[PDB]
Amino acid sequence: TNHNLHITEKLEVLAKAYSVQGDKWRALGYAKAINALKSFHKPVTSYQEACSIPGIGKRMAEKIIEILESGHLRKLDHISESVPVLELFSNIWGAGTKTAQMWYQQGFRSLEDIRSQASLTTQQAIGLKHYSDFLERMPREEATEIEQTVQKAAQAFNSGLLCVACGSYRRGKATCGDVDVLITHPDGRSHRGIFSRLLDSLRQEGFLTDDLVKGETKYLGVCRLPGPGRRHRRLDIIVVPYSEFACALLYFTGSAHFNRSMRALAKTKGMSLSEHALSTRVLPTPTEKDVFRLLGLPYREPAERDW
DNA sequence: ACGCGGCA
DNA sequence: GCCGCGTA
Ligand SMILES: [Cl-]
Ligand code: NA
Repeated sequence: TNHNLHITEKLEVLAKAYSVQGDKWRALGYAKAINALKSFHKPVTSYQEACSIPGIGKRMAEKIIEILESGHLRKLDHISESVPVLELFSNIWGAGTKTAQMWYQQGFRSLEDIRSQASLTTQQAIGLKHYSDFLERMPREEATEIEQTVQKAAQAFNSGLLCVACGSYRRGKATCGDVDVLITHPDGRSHRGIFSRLLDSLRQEGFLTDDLVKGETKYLGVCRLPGPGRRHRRLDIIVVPYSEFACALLYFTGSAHFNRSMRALAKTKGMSLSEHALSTRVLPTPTEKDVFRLLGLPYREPAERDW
């Protein structure tokens, strides 16, 4: 339980503003401190203990000691007027901060403005068409139906395939922003070929409505369950050889903050961690537990990675 | 890391 | 062919 909601509320505001403004790493820094605040065992009540928490130095320790002494944050009044429109535009999938600054400085202010005068990549037109659906999280039971759809379409090509939905679904959340389905085969062999066929099969059945990125082993697209009343949902499908299954599981389960900290830890031990492998030369990792072992870390259930 | 898409 | 952008 967050004992410091008194301030994290105020700070996610600034964090989000820097984010849509394209100050990636300022926002990163703030996000990292917020997470420390959420998890610190008690409410913080002094400047000595501010800087105590890793992730808070001078500039951050202040705003905590300002909100505590003042009940407010001065910089929140000095937040650019454009920020809400920047957030609107970068909530379009395929449009980032640089694209949203452009459309802003071209004079656009509304989504109708974008549908009218703005030039859009294919992905951004899909993103804008599904704007509202894509900001809506799905119950995890809908995610299950999406996983099962992919799993059954795949298992008809080969029954031995492992298919696992990752993300916050795997971390136990009651709602999910999107679905990532990870596929492998234990025989180390049969994962080859079926990616093309499976996407067709799913396209042929009307399950896939829109393609966003067609990679060789990784697909990003849009799906919708059968029948009426349903929303388009972001779906990724990833096919991996069996020896990469553990690192793939760990990466696509996340969370993203958890992935960043693990990569950092791996770096401080002469290693690097990707969705593919734990490396120096690839260190074999048959299960997620082994990745944890090598980094000198206690295993952590998916629900415990929900950083 | 890597698809996407501009490059008049 | 290159390289910025966006997302993962
Ligand atoms: Cl989005
Ligand atoms: Na976006």
